[PDB]
Amino acid sequence: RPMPIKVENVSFIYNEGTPYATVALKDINFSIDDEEFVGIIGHTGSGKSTLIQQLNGLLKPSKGKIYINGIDITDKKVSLKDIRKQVGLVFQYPEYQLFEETVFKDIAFGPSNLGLSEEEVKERVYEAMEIVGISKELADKSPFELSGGQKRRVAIAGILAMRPKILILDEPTAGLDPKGKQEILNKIKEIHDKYKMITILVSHNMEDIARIADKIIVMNRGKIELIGTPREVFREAERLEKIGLSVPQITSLARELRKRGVPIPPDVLTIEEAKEHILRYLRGT
Amino acid sequence: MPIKVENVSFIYNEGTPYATVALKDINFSIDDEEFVGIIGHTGSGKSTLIQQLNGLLKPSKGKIYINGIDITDKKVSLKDIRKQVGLVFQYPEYQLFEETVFKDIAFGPSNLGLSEEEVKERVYEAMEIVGISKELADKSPFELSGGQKRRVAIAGILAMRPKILILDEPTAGLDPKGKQEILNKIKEIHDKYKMITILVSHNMEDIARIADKIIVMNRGKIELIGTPREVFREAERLEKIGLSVPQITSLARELRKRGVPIPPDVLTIEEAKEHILRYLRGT
Ligand SMILES: CCCCCCCCCCCCO[C@@H]1O[C@H](CO)[C@@H](O[C@H]2O[C@H](CO)[C@@H](O)[C@H](O)[C@H]2O)[C@H](O)[C@H]1O
Ligand SMILES: CCCCCCCCCCCCO[C@@H]1O[C@H](CO)[C@@H](O[C@H]2O[C@H](CO)[C@@H](O)[C@H](O)[C@H]2O)[C@H](O)[C@H]1O
Repeated sequence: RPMPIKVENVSFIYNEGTPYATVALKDINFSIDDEEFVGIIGHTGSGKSTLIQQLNGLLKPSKGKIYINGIDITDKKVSLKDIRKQVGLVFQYPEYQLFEETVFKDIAFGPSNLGLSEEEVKERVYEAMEIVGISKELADKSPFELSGGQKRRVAIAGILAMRPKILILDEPTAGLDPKGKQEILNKIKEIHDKYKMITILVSHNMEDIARIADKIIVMNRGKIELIGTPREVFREAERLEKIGLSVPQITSLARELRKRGVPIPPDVLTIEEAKEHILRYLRGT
Repeated sequence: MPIKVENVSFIYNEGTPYATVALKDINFSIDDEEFVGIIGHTGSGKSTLIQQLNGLLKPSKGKIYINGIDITDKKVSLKDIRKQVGLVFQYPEYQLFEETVFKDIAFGPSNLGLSEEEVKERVYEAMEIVGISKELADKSPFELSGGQKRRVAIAGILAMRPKILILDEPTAGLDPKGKQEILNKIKEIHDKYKMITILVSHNMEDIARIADKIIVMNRGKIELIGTPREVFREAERLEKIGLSVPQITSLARELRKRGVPIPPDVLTIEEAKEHILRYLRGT
């Protein structure tokens, strides 16, 4: 240690002033360890977006502290550049933030604003391009002549070009076809394992979250409702249902078979796991 | 037959050396009261197709009959078409809005001339259907939540009382309860008003539960047409063309391969539960 992420008693209120003041986060505590894949789920207006903005410094806590790899990022001594070297944040439909004249220039934007020599930038740009799987020959193309998917690659390379070891993605499969969805999730997981990252994935898709995550943070009206492994979390089917969420289809089935007598775990997370339990139970009867 | 599409093609930049065929020889029909799902990979021509159906695009070739009327004839206006077909685009809340909720919902029916006493009825009926309080009528749309804005946008379309309703990915961006709620209301309005509804979606699980018929697109062609069972039995083909089957269908498939008497085209957890319990009570 230090644990790479610790959020210590954080609250946030928009416009703390002020008759516009509106509480969005209340007493948030958690920590995330090395190499953990984390899922954040919760209803619309539960605070997920506000939270992830605390982690990369777009918002400062109204109370409490956030330590990234042992650095209190809430201290005035720590800039929004220092933070970008540790934490990258990919918003939804990040392709709509492409701005620059060429792919190379768009990817370079961040690291050039970070300072960094031209040699540094150029190596980071090409390293990023390779990681997200876009040919080096696209470097001199206009972003606005690329695929939807290609654009989304370029937007994400811009963030990775800063080599953060914490990567936050807000609904990265949004708008994609079903093959697109698996491809981005596979590539996220592959980059996670390869570079020993923390990855934080915010999503309304319970099925994806359940397959990919080591740990899930469940938000509810600005609070942490629950933290646990996907099994632990999706065992609370009745509670999730009441706070705007859901369980994966396959988990609901396991649940429904249990109610009627079948000795299947109620926290089966994947088709493969369900298959294996159901067949094993049949072989045993 | 309320919808008949005959030999339709469409070309982007028809000019022009940048010309691109997006739709090629489309043929199908949709019967009274059918809930139809349209699925297909990104760029397979789904959006282009639906815009043919409400006249926002005209076919390069071929014809489209709505309630017997060739809407591709120059004699048929956009207004005529908007009385029969409503089209709800993705994230319809990011459209601009009029000054108040009432005015925004009233826009379409007021453009229809139409007794303003009857505009008011259409507005308040539409508000009830999409679940927004009558007390929001005077509010400016910017004071509403994203979900509320989406309700208002949809009420504007329903206030026209179309009998064909087309929705492009209506659950987009919503939380899981949101997603179930919009799909329940869509189905409820469908059954109640005897509509045709057309839902374009990348979510195979939703499309499977709700549709009577599915149109599967692939590189600008119809690849297949059939019931959800018929379509999702073609698992290997769907995989090849950018799509997928519902999780529960995959499971059923995988259990059938290993000896379980479960149909490979189970579409819902409920069906899968019944089949599995039957095999246990059966031996
Ligand atoms: C064809 C018919 C047309 C139907 C149109 C209906 C569209 C339905 C849109 C539902 C929008 C999202 O649906 C709902 O949104 C509200 C916020 O606005 C969410 O959020 C709500 O959370 C809780 C419930 O968990 C509320 O007490 C809280 O004030 C609010 O945050 C719900 O958790 C979400 O499920
Ligand atoms: C952490 C880094 C992550 C970066 C990488 C993340 C993005 C990975 C997924 C990119 C999205 C792929 O998304 C999409 O998938 C479908 C599969 O049907 C492709 O496939 C289809 O599209 C085109 C239409 O123009 C057809 O000509 C093509 O034959 C067909 O296969 C789409 O062109 C692609 O845009």
